Amino acid sequence: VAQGPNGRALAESMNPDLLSAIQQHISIERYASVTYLAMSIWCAERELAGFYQFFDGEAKDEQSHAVHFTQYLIARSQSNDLQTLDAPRQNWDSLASLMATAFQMEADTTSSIQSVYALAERNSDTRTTVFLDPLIAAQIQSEDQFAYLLGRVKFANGDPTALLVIDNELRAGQTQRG
Amino acid sequence: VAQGPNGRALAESMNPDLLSAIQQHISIERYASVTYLAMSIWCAERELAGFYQFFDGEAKDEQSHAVHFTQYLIARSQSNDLQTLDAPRQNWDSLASLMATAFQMEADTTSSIQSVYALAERNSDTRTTVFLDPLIAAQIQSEDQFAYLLGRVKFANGDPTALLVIDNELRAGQTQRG
Amino acid sequence: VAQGPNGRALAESMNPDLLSAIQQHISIERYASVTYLAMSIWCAERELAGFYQFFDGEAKDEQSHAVHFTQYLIARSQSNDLQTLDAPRQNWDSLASLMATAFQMEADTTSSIQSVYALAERNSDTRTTVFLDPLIAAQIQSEDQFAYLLGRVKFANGDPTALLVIDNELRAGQTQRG
Amino acid sequence: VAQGPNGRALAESMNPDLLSAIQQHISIERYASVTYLAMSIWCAERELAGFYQFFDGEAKDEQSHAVHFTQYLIARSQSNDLQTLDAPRQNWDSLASLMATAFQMEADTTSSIQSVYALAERNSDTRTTVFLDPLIAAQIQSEDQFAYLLGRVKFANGDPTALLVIDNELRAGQTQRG
Ligand SMILES: [Cl-]
Ligand SMILES: [Cl-]
Ligand SMILES: [Cl-]
Ligand SMILES: [Cl-]
Ligand SMILES: [Fe+3]
Ligand SMILES: [Fe+3]
Ligand SMILES: [Fe+3]
Ligand SMILES: [Fe+3]
Ligand SMILES: [Fe+3]
Ligand SMILES: [Fe+3]
Ligand SMILES: [Fe+3]
Ligand SMILES: [Fe+3]
Repeated sequence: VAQGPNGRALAESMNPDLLSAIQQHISIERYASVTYLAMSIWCAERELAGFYQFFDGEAKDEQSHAVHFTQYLIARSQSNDLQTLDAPRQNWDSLASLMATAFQMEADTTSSIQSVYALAERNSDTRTTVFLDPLIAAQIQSEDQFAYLLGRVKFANGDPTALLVIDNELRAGQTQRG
Repeated sequence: VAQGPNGRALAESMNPDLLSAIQQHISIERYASVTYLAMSIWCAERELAGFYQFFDGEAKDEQSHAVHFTQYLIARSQSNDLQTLDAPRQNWDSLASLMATAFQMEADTTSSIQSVYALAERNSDTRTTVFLDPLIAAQIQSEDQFAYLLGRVKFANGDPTALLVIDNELRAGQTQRG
Repeated sequence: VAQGPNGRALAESMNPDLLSAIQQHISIERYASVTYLAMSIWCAERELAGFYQFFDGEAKDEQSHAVHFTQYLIARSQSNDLQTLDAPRQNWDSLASLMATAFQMEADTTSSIQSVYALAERNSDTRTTVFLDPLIAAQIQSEDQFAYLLGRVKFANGDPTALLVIDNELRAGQTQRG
Repeated sequence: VAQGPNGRALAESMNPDLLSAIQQHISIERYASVTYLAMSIWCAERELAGFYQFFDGEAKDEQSHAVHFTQYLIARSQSNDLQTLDAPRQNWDSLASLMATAFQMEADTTSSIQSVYALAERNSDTRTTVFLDPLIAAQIQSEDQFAYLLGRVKFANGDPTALLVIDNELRAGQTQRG
């Protein structure tokens, strides 16, 4: 029985480029987390309490996703390498603009997973593609959700009355098409 | 004991023109169903989740109505003839325009029943008029309901804020005058 | 942030051939639905009430599958295109022959998914393969189930007594090997 | 306030031909009742206990229908005239033949109602057509049910094994397509 790079018994070696890609992706999830925290603060600063609560939860969830990936590296007997985290964007001119950055951040998180997926397929790493499959499934739902929130906010067309209504929807937990 | 056209024991023969009218009406109900599906999709594409949920349910209900008619033909020992279904309308310029098509579709479904009813009366088919009576009753309620939804949407006069409020009413199941 | 063809924010563009393949597949599911409705009617016409109830449920389930696909196109910000639906087959010489068409219809539904799957893989659309994976899983179970029902009916070898026994199994919900 | 023929206050006079038709129809229901009793006995004599229980219940139900009509005449302030009841048919060569007489008896009961209905319409007696409407509705269900039982028995093609299976269905209360 061989030892993997993190010292645990090794079920199958992992290509170093794939390892690097996963470690990088963990940073993407952590960065999405602190981005959503920054968005939650921006909303709180403007009394958009429902949007604040929503993004506060998204920040915690994105962190959980990151930890989920660190557990996979542990399971694969690979080393983690927690990286420097950039500061998030913190200023937007409107809620519509914030929600556009949010949607983009969610789509970019999926693209990151997609590139890890493609690398695993090139390396015939079926453990990794299997591991990623439900995460892609969840990304589809999150993209659908953020397209919903963005589109609803854009429909409001900057009217504070409509934005207050949507804010109250979010506070109530009405955050998807259902 | 004689056999009816579908092979079952025949309680009373049905006029072929009336049979044809019922088979055609089944197509009308199936077409209303796929129309409401198309409307549900249009609403989902614009984040009008309450309207989406409403029309999703209406589509399933209209299909149930169609099946209800197929069961009557079985009960009358008559053949069904499930027909080619046209593609639904799928594009509208506004929710008000969609709701107008919806109201028209509901009124046209009733007119179809009315013409079957008149044919049955001409043929003294009391089983059929009795069978249709509660369906007309339900059509009155549906017409009242769709007049309510259409009128409420028109009252909104295209204001997104009012349309979001109505959308939330529909998501909550508030779909009639009550 | 770009807009997709259905107007929603676009997380990732979809190849038009893949879009066409999915829209076509939706028609396959809708056609399986109305086929199972026709089969339910054929069974009802011959007093095979358990088979009638079974196929009535299968028709509703196949429709749900179709709607499930329309929701995916919405989630991908792609347009739906609900198509003309052909009339189903409606005449069979025996229950064994009906069950053979049913099994074939189920296998053909899977083949349709398989061809969409292969197109998505050619286009590296991992959202779509992930979306399809559980549907293939369900198809395996449905194929196993329909092979069971077909084989059991063939074992009966046209004996009405055995077919009445199987009919009662189906009415009771005994529809799989378990 | 005028008195009706049975001595009660009269809300609206009834045409004597319509009265006679209703009194005659009551006899039809009473005759169906004793016919089903005779059928229940025939089945009991051949150990077809499920068919016996079914027809025993049908006999009681048909009597209830007759009494329901006597209550309508009372409500209309009209006299009842309970008539001589013919002896029922009591001999059949097979269960299939009995079930054919049963189906015919049910269809003939509906025809009787239909002729009363037509007379009421000729006389513009809307109370009577309204009164008859749910009874026609129930007749449709009974015709569907008896077509089911007859067809299932004919499918058995005289095989005692299949007839024992159907007998047990009836004992269990499985008497319709459902
Ligand atoms: Cl805004
Ligand atoms: Cl509008
Ligand atoms: Cl067969
Ligand atoms: Cl027999
Ligand atoms: Fe994430
Ligand atoms: Fe995310
Ligand atoms: Fe309808
Ligand atoms: Fe309708
Ligand atoms: Fe399906
Ligand atoms: Fe299927
Ligand atoms: Fe009766
Ligand atoms: Fe009866």
